[PDB]
Order: sequence, then structure tokens, then C-alpha cells
Amino acid sequence: GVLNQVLNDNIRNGHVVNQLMEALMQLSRQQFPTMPVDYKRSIQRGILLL
Amino acid sequence: GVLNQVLNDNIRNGHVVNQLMEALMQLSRQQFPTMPVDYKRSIQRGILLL
Repeated sequence: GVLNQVLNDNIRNGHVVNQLMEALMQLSRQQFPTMPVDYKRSIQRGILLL
Repeated sequence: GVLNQVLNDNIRNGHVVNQLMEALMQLSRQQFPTMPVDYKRSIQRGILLL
């Protein structure tokens, strides 16, 4: 009888985190041409922490 | 009635800066074969800042 703002049912069963981690691992595997190595290092370490 | 020293009208809009960016990025994508790693590192950091 009451309205509700329900989630997706792909979030309730945590799967979206798999999409996310896949994207993050792709971004780690890529090189940063325009930028130095220390920046890449910092980003990919922060990404591995997660 | 008055003489005026007018800019290009490609400066009055900011589009020159985009060619400047093109140039700086086409420098960031260049190894410096003559010179060591630290020199290149310095330059590429300096132009990332801009």
C-alpha cells in the first residue's frame, strides 16, 4: 500500500562490483603515455588497495 | 574616429590555447634520445602542470 524507491536487484546481489573491478583492472593494465611513471604507480597502487 | 590595435579575433576567443596544447602534448609523447631520463621527466612534469 505504500510507495517505495526500490534498488535494481543487480545491486542487492552484489554483482555491479564485478563490473567495477573489471574496469579498474583494465585501467591498471593500461599505460599512461602522456604522464610520468610515478603518477601511474600512485594510481595503480591506490587501485590495488581496493 | 580612433585608431585601434586589435587582436586576431582568434585570441579573443580562446582557441590558440588549444593549438598550444596540441603542441605540448606532441612534446609529451616524445622521448628525448639525446638526453637522460631526468631531463625528460622534468620537462614533461613542467608541461603537465599547464
